[PDB]
Amino acid sequence: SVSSVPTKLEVVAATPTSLLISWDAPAVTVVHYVITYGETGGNSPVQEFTVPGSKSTATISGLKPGVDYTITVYTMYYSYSDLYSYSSPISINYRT
Amino acid sequence: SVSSVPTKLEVVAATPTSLLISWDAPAVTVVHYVITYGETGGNSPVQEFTVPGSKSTATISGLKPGVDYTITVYTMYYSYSDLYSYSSPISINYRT
Amino acid sequence: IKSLFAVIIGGSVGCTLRWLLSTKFNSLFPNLPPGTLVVNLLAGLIIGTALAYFLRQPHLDPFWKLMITTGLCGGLSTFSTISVEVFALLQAGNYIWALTSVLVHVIGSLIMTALGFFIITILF
Amino acid sequence: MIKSLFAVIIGGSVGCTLRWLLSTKFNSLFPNLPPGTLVVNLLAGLIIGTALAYFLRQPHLDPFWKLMITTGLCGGLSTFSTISVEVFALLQAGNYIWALTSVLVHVIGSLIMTALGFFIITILF
Ligand SMILES: CCCCCCCCCCO[C@@H]1O[C@H](CO)[C@@H](O[C@H]2O[C@H](CO)[C@@H](O)[C@H](O)[C@H]2O)[C@H](O)[C@H]1O
Ligand SMILES: CCCCCCCCCCO[C@@H]1O[C@H](CO)[C@@H](O[C@H]2O[C@H](CO)[C@@H](O)[C@H](O)[C@H]2O)[C@H](O)[C@H]1O
Ligand SMILES: CCCCCCCCCCO[C@@H]1O[C@H](CO)[C@@H](O[C@H]2O[C@H](CO)[C@@H](O)[C@H](O)[C@H]2O)[C@H](O)[C@H]1O
Ligand SMILES: [F-]
Ligand SMILES: [F-]
Ligand code: NA
Repeated sequence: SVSSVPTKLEVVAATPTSLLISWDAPAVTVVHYVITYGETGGNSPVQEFTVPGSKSTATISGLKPGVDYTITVYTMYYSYSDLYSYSSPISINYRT
Repeated sequence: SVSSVPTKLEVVAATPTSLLISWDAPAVTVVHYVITYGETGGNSPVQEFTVPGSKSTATISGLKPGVDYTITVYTMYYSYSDLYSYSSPISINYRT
Repeated sequence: IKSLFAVIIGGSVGCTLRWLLSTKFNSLFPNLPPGTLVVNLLAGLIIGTALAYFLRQPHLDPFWKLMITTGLCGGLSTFSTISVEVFALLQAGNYIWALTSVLVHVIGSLIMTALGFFIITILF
Repeated sequence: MIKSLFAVIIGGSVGCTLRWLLSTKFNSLFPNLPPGTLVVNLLAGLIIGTALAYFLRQPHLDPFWKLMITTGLCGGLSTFSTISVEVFALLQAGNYIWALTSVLVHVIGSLIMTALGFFIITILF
């Protein structure tokens, strides 16, 4: 009925070794967002961390200059039917 | 299971034309007590009034001197099964 | 056993209503899901009117009032669903709507109980 | 949505039946805060808390079973209308202290049980 996936995931600001990302919250009670990031085309462990449900931006630090990263965001959310479950991800690529 | 009828109904104080009655509350949520009184002799109309559930005494005024009265007390009470219903009465006689 | 059928028939009707209304409307306003609210306001109203009505009709069969109160109102209303909605809001750091949801449910349900009771007592 | 209806009815009827038995058994024992009605709400709070944690970890569990446990069992077992009428009666009886206390014990108690069920299962897994 209602999507629990965030929309308009984008890099709003960048340095050679960090990215500020933002997204629009979905119309459900999000308890927290899970941000994942890793070097595109594999060959590097994907890392993840959470941000609280109220926040809709996040900083990713400690990246390497001139490298393509795959960045994804999903929610851990409350709905009536499923109680707590995890949304599908929304995903972008970005080269530092 | 639990009696909704008051106990130890008694005249605690009296004048020729009034009675102070008291009773012990039953172990249920009493919303109000209904006091009735009338002349024991013959067919004088029985009168009644309510007292709030928190009170366990009542004054009956405007009686006649030297006349036997029948006095009764019942509850309008909340229980789980019956919601609001009326208890059986407890009853005493007293001569002004 | 006759009493058990009252609880089951009433309860199943109430639970079914709560399911339909909640799955229909809860997603419309996630901070205070209105399906869950409406079922509690509605049960508050129904039991308020039952309170007043059954006082005035002392001889009504215990089967019907068991079906309406423990069954219908009991099935229709919910506390566990409020508890989990509020818990989620608390985990989400949304304290304002956690508190508001509790207050709107409690005060709202009591107002509806009062309204049902007093409409029927003012009607008699 | 007929298989789903049976989940709600089977779960709901079990819950409603439990609430009826527990309430008629124990409510008259302490009329200021009827403990049958409290226990069923604390118990449903606990169950749905554990469901919250458990379902998250088992995303592929049939929607029939979680509909039976949440909307059915917990929904039937718990009650708001019965609290509403108990409190209303206390308010009419001029017993404001226990009217307020009953509301607080039900709300805070149910939330504590939801938290406890959730955290026991998350601390377990
Ligand atoms: C401006 C126009 C309004 C409409 C007119 C209606 C007036 C009479 C009916 C409403 O009465 C209210 O509710 C109770 C009756 O339903 C009354 O309590 C009385 O009756 C109760 C039992 O019915 C007892 O518990 C109480 O002790 C006793 O005071 C109470 O005082 C009064 O507020
Ligand atoms: C009212 C009656 C009492 C009933 C009992 C209710 C129990 C409340 C459970 C709250 O759960 C916690 O809530 C925190 C805040 O809501 C969350 O912190 C999250 O959000 C915070 C800020 O939003 C961050 O600082 C944390 O690091 C982050 O984990 C945390 O995960 C979560 O487990
Ligand atoms: C939390 C917010 C939402 C709340 C919803 C509204 C619920 C309020 C119910 C009020 O009911 C009244 O309670 C009074 C007692 O509290 C009763 O007075 C009775 O008792 C009084 C003293 O206890 C006497 O002064 C009165 O005359 C006597 O009628 C009165 O009859 C009754 O109708
Ligand atoms: F609950
Ligand atoms: F309610
Ligand atoms: Na219920």
